[PDB]
Amino acid sequence: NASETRKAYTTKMIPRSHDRMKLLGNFMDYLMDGTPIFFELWNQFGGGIDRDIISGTANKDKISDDLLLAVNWFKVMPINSKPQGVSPSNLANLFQQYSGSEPDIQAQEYFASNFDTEKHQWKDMRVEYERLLAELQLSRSDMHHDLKLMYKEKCIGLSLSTAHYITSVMSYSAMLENALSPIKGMTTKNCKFVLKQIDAKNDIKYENEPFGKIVEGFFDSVKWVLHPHHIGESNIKTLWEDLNAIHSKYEEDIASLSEDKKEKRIKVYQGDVCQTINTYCEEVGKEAKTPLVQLLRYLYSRKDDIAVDKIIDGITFLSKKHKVEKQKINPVIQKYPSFNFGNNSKLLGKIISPKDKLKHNLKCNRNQVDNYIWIEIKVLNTKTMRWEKHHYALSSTRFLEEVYYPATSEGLRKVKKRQMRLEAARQQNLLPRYTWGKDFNINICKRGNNFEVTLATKVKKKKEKNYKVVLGYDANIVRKNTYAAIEAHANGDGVIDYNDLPVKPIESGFVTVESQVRDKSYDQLSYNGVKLLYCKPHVESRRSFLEKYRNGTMKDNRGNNIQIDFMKDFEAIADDETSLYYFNMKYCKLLQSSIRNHSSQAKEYREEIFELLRDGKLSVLKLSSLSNLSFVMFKVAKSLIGTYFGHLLKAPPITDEDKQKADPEMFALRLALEEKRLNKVKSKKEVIANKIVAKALELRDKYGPVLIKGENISDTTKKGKKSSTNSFLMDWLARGVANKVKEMVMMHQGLEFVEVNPNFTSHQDPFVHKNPENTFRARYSRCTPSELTEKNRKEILSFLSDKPSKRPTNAYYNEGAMAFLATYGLKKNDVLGVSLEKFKQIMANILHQRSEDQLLFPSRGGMFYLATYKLDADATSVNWNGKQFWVCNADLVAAYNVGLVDIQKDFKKK
RNA sequence: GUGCCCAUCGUUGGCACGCGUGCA
Repeated sequence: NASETRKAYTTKMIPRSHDRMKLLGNFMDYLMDGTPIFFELWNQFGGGIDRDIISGTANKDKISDDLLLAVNWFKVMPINSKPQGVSPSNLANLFQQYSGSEPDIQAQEYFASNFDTEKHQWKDMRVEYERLLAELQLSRSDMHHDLKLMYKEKCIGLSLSTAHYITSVMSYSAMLENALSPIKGMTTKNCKFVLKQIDAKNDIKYENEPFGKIVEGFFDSVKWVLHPHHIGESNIKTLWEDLNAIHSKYEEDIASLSEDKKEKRIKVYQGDVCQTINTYCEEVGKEAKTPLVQLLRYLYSRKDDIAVDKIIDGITFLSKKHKVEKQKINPVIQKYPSFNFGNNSKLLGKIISPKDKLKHNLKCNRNQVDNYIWIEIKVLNTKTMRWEKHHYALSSTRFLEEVYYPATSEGLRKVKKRQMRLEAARQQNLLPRYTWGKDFNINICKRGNNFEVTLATKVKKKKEKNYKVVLGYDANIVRKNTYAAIEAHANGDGVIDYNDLPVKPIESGFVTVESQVRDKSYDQLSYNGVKLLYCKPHVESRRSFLEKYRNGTMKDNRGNNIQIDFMKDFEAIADDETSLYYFNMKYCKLLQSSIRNHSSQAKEYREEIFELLRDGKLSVLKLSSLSNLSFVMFKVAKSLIGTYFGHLLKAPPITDEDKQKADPEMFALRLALEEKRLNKVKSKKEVIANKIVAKALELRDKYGPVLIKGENISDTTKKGKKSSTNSFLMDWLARGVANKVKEMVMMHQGLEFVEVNPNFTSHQDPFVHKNPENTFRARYSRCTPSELTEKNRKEILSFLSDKPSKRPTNAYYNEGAMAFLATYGLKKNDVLGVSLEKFKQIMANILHQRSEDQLLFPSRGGMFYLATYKLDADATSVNWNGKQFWVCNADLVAAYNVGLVDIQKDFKKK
């Protein structure tokens, strides 16, 4: 209803007058050097609190007295700091000495919380409070009364007030907000951290610690965290059932036939178990992350030592323990200041704005208006100890285009264009008035010999509720991220009722950014690179590089062979049909594998990485597509360089500084590429948000307010999803997209963001699933018989296998395969046979009989999901048996179902 | 003002965006 948000334009300061610039710099340095004084002083006041002083409202959600008090006078400050004097050993008795308090679990687990002893350490804040009292020559009773009074006005402890009220009751304000900002933020973060840990520490079994260490022996059999997704929590039971069945088939072969042939028996037993676990991970890997075969075979090798239901407990115990032991506490560190400036209660100072800029340009020999901004900032000069309002220059061209241009009429190539383009507006008479208002909270920070002013501003929303329309999007890396907008109560072709209202499918399509080019119109979100029509030299250089390397060893069958200059994937990656970005991704994966094997000779693997990233004309850094597999290219590049460092020095662990010292250029390259990927993921977030909000505006001007149906992880205390799908979702910070989209929702009037978990959003048939009854129809892959392969027939016939389908997806694909047989009359006896050419011929005959020409068969890695209505807007009415379904696009139907998931609640009939 | 896209880097190339606490 009332949610204001900030917006800054990251302006740039210019040195215009050395004397005044240095005066402002001296004032800023004065305030910056005075800020640590207030930081230490407020630490001193905070540490002085004692029990019986919080005996007021006591309005905390679940924070006990012990935790609040300990955290408020126990903190982890940098090692090189005055408050030193305590060690992490005697913490319990130290707390006991203060007010005779018993350290309970609530406070103990805070105490029993690890920190980074390399740079931080615990500080007393109580003997330091006594030191402050002594240095102030004030009685302990007086200081205690003063701090109690301050806490009464919420001026110390948890959730302090703003510097305005503080200083009013207690130039000082701005340096104060750069001092107690950490004292206010880190305290709350730590208290919530301890709450979460206690809520996730007691829940740990505490009885399987023996089995936990037993399984942890796997690592001692770089270190990474173990999680339940490494086993397939609910399916390893069936895996061991099958392995037990095999063992019974091996007990007879072991007790009997003990001659010189049981060596082959044990070899085939090992092969059978390894291949069974591999098939187990692959089949479950089609819906989740494939468990590491190495871990599974290791644990099976210790099957006897662990019971059937003890492996699950051990792995979950390890997950909980190793996420608890890597989640650290928040150290209250010296905050760097920023010194915001505002026109309401901060240090008085103002951007002048356009009408006044025109006034001051007319009084001088300025043509009509200058390309820079002038800000009047109140600098308190020290030499002349007084405040003067001095004018300084900002150069934010974007700001000029946005709000800093008047309505007269209604290396520098790029930048100059923006002003000239904006200059043309002065003579085209198009730009509307901006209604300055002068409500900008300009921020001025001093790092070195420069400044980074921003000109922040506050924008209100007044969010609406009557969402006449809804919108959803996929935000996945499968392929073709997409969106779909659905109306609520329309009356037309689509009057499809869900429970009590006709949700009409308005539109649905892939969301791709438009980036016009001299001769084409590419899409950053899905370009996938060029089709290698002109990029022959780049791939040819890659071929020349990889021609001189013999081969590598795989792990599918524990053996591989080569003679000389054997290839790995060129025959299936050097095709002009393949996209450039995918080619680079595959090449980077191949190099990652090569270094994984060829580790000793890493000295020769630096020029190539440079070429793919810096030196190559079509380098990864230069040319890339802001495509879902594009982030895959950068992730594989990061992993490639990390593994290159880890396999060049092949043993204490090697840190970032070791990488610096070993090779300076490579480490700088990894940092540059990480920055590239960080700002590029920011770019994808903002661009997808911009398109979604623009299409939301389209709907708003068409019909009305539109929701977006995003995905949330925290702030709901549900977390019904496991860490498995949580990680499978949060990749490439998908939430960030949603996050960005809600931040922009804070300004684009009429929009509104609501997030819904990713559950029940995989194969649901839109508008019929959970409308009358659960449907959960499967996906397929429309295609002609002329381009089938072994995989398609293998997959469809595998769907026909009748067993205990633990995963509902397998059962639903079984039902889909039965429906496919009914539609085609495949004669399962003959359909489940070999010679896929026979199946293709039968499909061709069926298509010749029917009027249709392209066949339609179920599959997993396939698009063209079947819907019962017109969704894709290009769907054809294909009859399955007698159902006259619509062959829409799988991605669009996924966009449809990920939307409206909880519309029955997000859009109640209130 | 930072950035993103490009066989070629401009046709006056196209386009986007909040800077700073914890998010995998």
